[PDB]
Amino acid sequence: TAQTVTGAVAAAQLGATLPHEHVIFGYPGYAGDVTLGPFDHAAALASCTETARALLARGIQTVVDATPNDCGRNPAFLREVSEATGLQILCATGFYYEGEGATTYFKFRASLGDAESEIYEMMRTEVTEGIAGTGIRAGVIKLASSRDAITPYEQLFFRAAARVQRETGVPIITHTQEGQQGPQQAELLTSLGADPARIMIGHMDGNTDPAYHRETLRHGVSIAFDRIGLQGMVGTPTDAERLSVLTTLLGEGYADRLLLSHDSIWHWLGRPPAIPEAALPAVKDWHPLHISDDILPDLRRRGITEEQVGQMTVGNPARLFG
Amino acid sequence: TAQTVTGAVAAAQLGATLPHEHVIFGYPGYAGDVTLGPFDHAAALASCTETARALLARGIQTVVDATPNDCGRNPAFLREVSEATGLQILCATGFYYEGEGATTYFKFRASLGDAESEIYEMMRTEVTEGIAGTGIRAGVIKLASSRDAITPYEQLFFRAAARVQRETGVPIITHTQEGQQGPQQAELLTSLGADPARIMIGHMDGNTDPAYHRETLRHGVSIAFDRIGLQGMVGTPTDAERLSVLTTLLGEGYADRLLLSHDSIWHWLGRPPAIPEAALPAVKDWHPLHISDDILPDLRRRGITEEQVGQMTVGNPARLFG
Ligand SMILES: [Zn+2]
Ligand SMILES: [Zn+2]
Ligand SMILES: [Zn+2]
Ligand SMILES: [Zn+2]
Repeated sequence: TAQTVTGAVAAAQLGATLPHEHVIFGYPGYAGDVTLGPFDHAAALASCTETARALLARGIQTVVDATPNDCGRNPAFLREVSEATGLQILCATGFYYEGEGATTYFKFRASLGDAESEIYEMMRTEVTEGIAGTGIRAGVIKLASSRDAITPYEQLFFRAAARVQRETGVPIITHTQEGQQGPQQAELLTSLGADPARIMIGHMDGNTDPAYHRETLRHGVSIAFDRIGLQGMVGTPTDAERLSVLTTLLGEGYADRLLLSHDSIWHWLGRPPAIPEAALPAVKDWHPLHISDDILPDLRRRGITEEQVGQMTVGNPARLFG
Repeated sequence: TAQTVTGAVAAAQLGATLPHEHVIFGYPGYAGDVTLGPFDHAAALASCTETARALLARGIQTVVDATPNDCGRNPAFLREVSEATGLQILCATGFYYEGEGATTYFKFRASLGDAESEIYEMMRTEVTEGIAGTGIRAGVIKLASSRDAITPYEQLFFRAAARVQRETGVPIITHTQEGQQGPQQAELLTSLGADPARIMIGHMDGNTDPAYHRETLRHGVSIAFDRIGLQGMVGTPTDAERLSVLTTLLGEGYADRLLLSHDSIWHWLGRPPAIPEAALPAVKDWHPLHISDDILPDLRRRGITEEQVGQMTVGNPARLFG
């Protein structure tokens, strides 16, 4: 049973799923720019429902919204987008990595007490009871680490998460910064007793060395090439490079542990970002319709079977989030 | 004319003022802990109005709320507390220092464009038009720097502020981290054309070397001993030490450029902080009634005249914020 923003749905009902996307997203601090960067709800609702309908048209029935608690997460809004289109959306519980999250609060709590237990309580409540007194439960726990290490701050969340996972069985999806720490996250979470069949190490497409992936897959966890379409930003590689590594892994029988997504942001919070035309190519295909329209057909063209595509897009998510 | 959350008030109406306090405050990230750390509005309103009334009983008619945009600032709430008690409250516009603020957003904007102009637009609008479409205007601009330097991130705000100051005349109050950068802030703001008679370098009581203060006062700016009562936390000195430096400066005729406050937080956002009894003495007198009840009477006992006390508590704020 997967927990979505509109209630629990049987794993069989999940269908084709995009395991890591962002309906709305805001970098910490966006709320302080509310005067000139307010949230136009009607505009957002219209834009997001349109994208939701575009996904449903492509066979995608479920989206896992990976937005951390400190990056604009809004379950009520997600629920609104879901009830208006029929698109199933799971939301998360967790904080972003130390490098970009709103870290002051829990760094403070950690100095005056047991932040881990507090973080554990938050996650447990949001997963089993609800978020902000809305009854909307998180369907996944979101974890994130920095590029050079899983910082002590971040480890507070990893430890709390592993515990909620053991006692709830809820799935865990993560963020790896600039193609590193995938093996470490997997090692850390599994050593803490977390179920490797309910863990998805994200942004693994950020590294182009298959050895890095296999070394992460060794832990039994699933890995996600979830920034397909984002070619150039934040150090990411090109899709050509992503598919090269992905086909190699598929050729080594890893289909059952590979997932695909875009890490797209349907509607930004704060003032709309100014995209310099020099970065236009890098974000050209960075939208939720890219995998369906270009990627899957391309994989088939290069030899990937329909069974493997079904495995990555339906089989894997049904098991990981169902 | 001073701009408060309930409208403009003549400088003569300001009266005894606490130039740096926090009705509500939350460390960035507190919003992500909304499930277990929600804002109990009625409780907050009751507690804050009670403190407001306690201040009015002591002759204090005005409070300058220094809460940055990214630390829980809520003008509507402040307005509510003001209309319910008659206590005049000015609110601010600005972001916290890089060390503890929600810096991700504007650091991002600064990489894709001219963050300074954007920060300038925000401040200008909030000071001259209103905040979040409420009509409530900021009566002061809040600036903050780190301990080892005024970082490039922070300088974006200093530059934008100096510009709004020149064209609006609005006052500027600041945050200095761990007793440093006072001279630099004053130097920087004055070199940018900002009116030194409308600048108040805060947390100057964080340094116990009078040379440091005089060296800051050289710029014609006013300085605030605004953490009176906080003895031990975040590196702060004891009040005995604060008053030693303060009496020395008063003995050197600086009364017209010295202000007093507590940097208190009436109601915390997020889960109530857990105060280890070991820190009980350090925060014992860290509340808004400390200066009125213990400090001013003590100054008088040690030779400070009533004229000087009136200068610091009424004369100075009328000029700086009026
Ligand atoms: Zn991520
Ligand atoms: Zn993401
Ligand atoms: Zn401060
Ligand atoms: Zn303060």
